[PDB]
Amino acid sequence: EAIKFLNERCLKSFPICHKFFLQLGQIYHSMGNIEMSRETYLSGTRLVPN
Repeated sequence: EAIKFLNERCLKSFPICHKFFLQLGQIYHSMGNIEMSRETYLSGTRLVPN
């Protein structure tokens, strides 16, 4: 759970990278919350198509 905040903050600011999104998704999967993970993935796609 302590990851998420950092991801929300630091990834958003400077890097804006795909790997981060993937990591987040993985984390979500690990702790159930599938819908949330899906949403995150979608967001990532929207932001970084390639």
